[PDB]
Amino acid sequence: QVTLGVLTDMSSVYADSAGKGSVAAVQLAIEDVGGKALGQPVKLVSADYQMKTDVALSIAREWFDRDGVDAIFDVVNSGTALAINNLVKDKKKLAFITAAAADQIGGTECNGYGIGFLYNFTSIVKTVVQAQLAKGYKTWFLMLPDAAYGDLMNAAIRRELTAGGGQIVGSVRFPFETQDFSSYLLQAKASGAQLIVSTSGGAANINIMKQAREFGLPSKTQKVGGMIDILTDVKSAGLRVMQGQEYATSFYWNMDDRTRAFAKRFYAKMGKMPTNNQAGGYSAALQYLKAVNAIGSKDPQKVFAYLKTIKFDDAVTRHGTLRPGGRLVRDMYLVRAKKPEDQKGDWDYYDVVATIGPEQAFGPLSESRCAMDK
Ligand code: NI
Repeated sequence: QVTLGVLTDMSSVYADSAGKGSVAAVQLAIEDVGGKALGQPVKLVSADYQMKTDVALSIAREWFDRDGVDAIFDVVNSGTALAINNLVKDKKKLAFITAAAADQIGGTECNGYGIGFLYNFTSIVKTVVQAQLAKGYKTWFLMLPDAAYGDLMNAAIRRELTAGGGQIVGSVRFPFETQDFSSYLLQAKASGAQLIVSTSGGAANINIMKQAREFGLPSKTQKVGGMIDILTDVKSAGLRVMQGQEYATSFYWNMDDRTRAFAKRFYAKMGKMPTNNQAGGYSAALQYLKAVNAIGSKDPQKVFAYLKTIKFDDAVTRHGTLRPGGRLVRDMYLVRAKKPEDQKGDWDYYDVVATIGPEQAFGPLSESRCAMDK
C-alpha cells in the first residue's frame, strides 16, 4: 500500500496558502490515478507542525516508522524543508518540497530523496530579470529586508541582472517590522532607476505599494516591481493598492483552460482558488503516483530514476523535467496585478505577461550547484 503524508501549517500564517488546501490538492491527484496505487487504495495522512522544525521531524519520523508513510508533500518553511531533506536521506523516503523555495533542495544539498517540485529562489530571480530586461527595464533599485532572505535575494539579483546586461543603481535594507517606508522610497526615486524592486511580501510590501503612491510612483520613468507571487497578499491588500506590480510564479489559477479546470475542482473542496504551493503539491503527488504505477514499485530509488526520464506536462507543471539532482525545471511566468476596475470576480488578480522557458528560468545544467548534475 502507498501512504502519502501532507506535512504543513494549518494553524498559523501559512494555513491559507498551504494547510488544508494542500491536503485537498493531494486528494485531487489521488483522484487523477483512480484512487489507487499498486492495486490498493492510496492512504493519505496530514499533520500541523505549527512551523516548528522539531515538531515536523518528530511527526515525519513516526509517520515513516509507524504509519507506513512512503512520500511526504508540502513543507512550508525553507528551514524545515532543509531538515526534512536531511531526514529522508537517512530514512530512504521521498520528500516533495512543494511549499518552500530553498535552492539547496535539489541543489547543494541534493541527495536523491529530497525533491524540489515548486520552484527555487534562483528561478524567481531569473524569471523577473529576463522578463523585465526584455521589456526594457535595464536599471534597478533594490529594497530588501535585513534578514537572510534579503541577503539571498540581493546576491541572486545582482548576479543574474549583470549576466543579462542590466545594472543595479542602488539598494537599501529595512529593519524588521518597519511601518514607515518613506525614507526608502525617497532613495529609490532619487536613484533614477527604471525599476524599483520591492523584494519582500507581507505587510512590508503592502505598505511599500501604498506609500509609493504618495511619491508619484509609478511615474513615466520609474515602475515599482516585485519578486514572489503571494496571492493571499493581493487578497488582503486589494488591487487598488497592488495594481501594476509584477511577480514571478510557477502557477496561476486563471492562466489557461487547463489551470481553470484544476482550479474549479479545487474550489469545490476549499471555497477559494489554489495557490502555486497547493498546485505544486497536486503535481508532485500526481507524478509520484503515476511513477509508482508505471514501474509497479514504490521503491524510492526506482521512482526517482524513472521520474528523471519523463517530460512533465500536467495542469500545473509545464515543460517540466527532473534534473539528475532532484530539482524540477519548468516554464515560469511573470504575472501583473490588474487594475481594480478590471477585476471581474473574487481572485481575478493577474494577467500573465511573460513566459520564460525551463533552461532560461532555471539556468543550464552546468550552472547547477548539485554534484549529481555534473
Ligand atoms: Ni511545448
